[PDB]
Amino acid sequence: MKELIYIEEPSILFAHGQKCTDPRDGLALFGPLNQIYGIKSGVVGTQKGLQIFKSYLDKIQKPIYNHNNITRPMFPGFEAVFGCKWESQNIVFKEITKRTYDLVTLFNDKIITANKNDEERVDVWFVIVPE
Amino acid sequence: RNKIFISHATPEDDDFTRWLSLKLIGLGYEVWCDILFLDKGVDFWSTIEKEIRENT
Amino acid sequence: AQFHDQLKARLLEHTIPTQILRESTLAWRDFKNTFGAPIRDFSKIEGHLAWTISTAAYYKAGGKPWKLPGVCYLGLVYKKIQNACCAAQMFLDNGDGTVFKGEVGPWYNPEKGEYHLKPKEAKALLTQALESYKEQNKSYPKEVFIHARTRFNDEEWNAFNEVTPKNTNLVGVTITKSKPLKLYKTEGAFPIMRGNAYIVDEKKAFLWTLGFVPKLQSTLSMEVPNPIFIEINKGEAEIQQVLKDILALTKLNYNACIYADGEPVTLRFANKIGEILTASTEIKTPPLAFKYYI
Amino acid sequence: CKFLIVSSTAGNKREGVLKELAVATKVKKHLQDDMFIIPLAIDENLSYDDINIEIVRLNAIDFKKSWAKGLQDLLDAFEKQNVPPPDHSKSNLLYQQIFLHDKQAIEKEE
DNA sequence: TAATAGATTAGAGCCGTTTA
Ligand SMILES: [Mg+2]
Repeated sequence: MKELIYIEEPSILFAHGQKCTDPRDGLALFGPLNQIYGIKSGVVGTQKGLQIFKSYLDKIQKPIYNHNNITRPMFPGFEAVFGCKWESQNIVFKEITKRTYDLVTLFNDKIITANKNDEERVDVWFVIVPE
Repeated sequence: RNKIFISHATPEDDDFTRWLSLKLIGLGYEVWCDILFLDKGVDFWSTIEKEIRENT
Repeated sequence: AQFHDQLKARLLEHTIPTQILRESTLAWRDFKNTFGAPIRDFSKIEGHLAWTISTAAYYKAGGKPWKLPGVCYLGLVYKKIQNACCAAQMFLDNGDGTVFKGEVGPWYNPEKGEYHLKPKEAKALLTQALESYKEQNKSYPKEVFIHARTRFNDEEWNAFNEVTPKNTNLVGVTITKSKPLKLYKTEGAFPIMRGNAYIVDEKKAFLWTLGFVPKLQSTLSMEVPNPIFIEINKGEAEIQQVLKDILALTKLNYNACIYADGEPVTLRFANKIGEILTASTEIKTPPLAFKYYI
Repeated sequence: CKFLIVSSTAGNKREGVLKELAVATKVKKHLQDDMFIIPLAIDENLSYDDINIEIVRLNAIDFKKSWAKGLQDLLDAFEKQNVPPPDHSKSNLLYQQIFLHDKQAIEKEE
């Protein structure tokens, strides 16, 4: 017979100095620490992949409910949680049309062309891989 | 009676109406726009009529 | 198999955050098994799914979703290629910021299976972490916390304690998973709640980083939890504080918006950056920040 | 001061919410303040038609898209309507009182 | 060099989404 001690769960901080244990609820309640003004999303993929990413990014604005809302908290919507704009109509899209090497190289050189040559700024590139 | 009214299509034509309204207040003229001054949680049509025939 | 890691490695030299999303992930309704439900059934998790992606995006766009003094958490992991040692680091700022940068520039041990760090390489890694702490918090750390998925030899530990400066205590911890102690619960139908730990010895113990959670009213891990065996094999420290630190390290998973992962985040992040680094050719002074690998 | 009514396809015709809404209309007539009842339209399926008889008259707030845009509409309307030092610590200490009461690590031996 | 073990350790894949 041996004792099982309990360690008090650490509190991950959030906005306004408020702390909580679940990152989801803490984000959906108080929000993240530093406020970026928006996410200049970049996309690399086929046109169908662009349609999929745009539809999903539109859905992110709306709230999506888990099948067990008390076990895993639902999503309020991106602007509701983070307070930064990530709309789907202001995306920097780059269309594409040893096999691993050249498959990687297509995205590599297109992304480098976009980051280096293109004028539009991108905060993060969302490579939408095919299937 | 001292006010300027702007009527427009609500879903489609917002950018021009908003721009014109804001320029008008910038010049000093009073404006009433259904997408700027029509307050939430009011009788929108009743207030529209009151503004049309009371201060316009 | 090696598309994602090689792509990130080839993006490393020009620092640009990137998130890789599968087409079957974002719109998962379309891709069916041709005989019924979709290949990837995400209905029960969709909203939570829309959580993690968003958080990941918000992390790679330069945002800090959630944070957690005088302690440097330096979790190192070996990668089989010759072997490469690569580490992840975290500190606490004077302005209460929790710097969670990496420790990159992998140190190559030529032995095929010796998951141990050579004396010179150990000195270089520890001094790199020390200079990172000095440039971050303007002063040397009061304590450095080294932890890994492996036990540590002797001569290397001489290297760590010889490269370290004065007023600096170092503790070495080993975290191992799937140690066959599958502790159930007698009363209910739900496993032992997360946060409970069995102290096997003053330097070794078990921790349940995953299991039933009261707030979620469910289990982080299905079936029965697999506790992590935490062994303070080298260095001196008290088991309760190290256990607290490990449970805190199980919170900083920015790769996902999940309650907590079953292993410390520091090792998993170091492992991912190591996989990306050894996926492709050697690059000098890699980005070292996890928005480029994770 | 204000009476916000959620306008989902289930929350616009239920007996209890209708009772609260009707009493809200009568008290609105009592204070003769037109800026009392505010419908928050949050249901995509429920159009601006088919909405309740009392609340069809009223200017709703568009929560159907971008819940944060609706929330910002709420704050700007409340400031415009002069609705009465914010401290999020109150909500921080209140969230786990009600929402997490069956869900906590209580002191019991097992 | 081969083998038989324990002890560590590392890689890969694979299904389910955590009992209300
Ligand atoms: Mg991820």
